[PDB]
Amino acid sequence: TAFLWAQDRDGLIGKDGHLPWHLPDDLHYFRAQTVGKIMVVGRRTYESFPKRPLPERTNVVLTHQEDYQAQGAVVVHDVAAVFAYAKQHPDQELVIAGGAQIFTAFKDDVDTLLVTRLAGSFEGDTKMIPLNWDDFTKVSSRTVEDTNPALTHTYEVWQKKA
Ligand SMILES: CN(Cc1cnc2nc(N)nc(N)c2n1)c1ccc(C(=O)N[C@@H](CCC(=O)O)C(=O)O)cc1
Repeated sequence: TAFLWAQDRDGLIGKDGHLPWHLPDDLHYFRAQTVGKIMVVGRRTYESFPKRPLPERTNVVLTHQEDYQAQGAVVVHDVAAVFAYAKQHPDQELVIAGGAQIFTAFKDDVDTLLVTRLAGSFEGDTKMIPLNWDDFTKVSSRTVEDTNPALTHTYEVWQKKA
């Protein structure tokens, strides 16, 4: 279990399913935090991708529908199902990308929280759920600037105390 999402100083994490801004640098970190491991995306995030299914790593789609289809991607509709699939692979980890509906499902199972805090402000309707940052600690933090000042991003890594 590993949370992973990108937000700005306002807390927004997307807009109409697709992102409002464009941070190509963050896309390079997503490919490294997915290839080799198991990717977990919902239905709104699955269609948000341009090329589907996503190669280089396993695809795990979770929705409340029982009539979906995808040649190459895995279609599941049970929390225990996604857990049994992750337990079967000891050399893989469960990465939660989104959307917010999927994050609510894996709320009682998360120790590492990866998030990218930006600097420029943006407008949108998609926001991040209310999490508790008092029972966590930051051990890793790398600031990365981009060509513009509004496209600045900082990779933060929070972890549970015990
Ligand atoms: C909309 N979306 C979801 C998305 C976008 N930004 C994020 N940013 C962070 N920090 N974390 C996430 N989970 C995240 N998820 C996307 C958009 C593009 C690709 C994508 O093309 N990924 C390629 C990147 C390859 C390339 O750069 O060409 C990969 O192989 O993973 C994936 C998810």
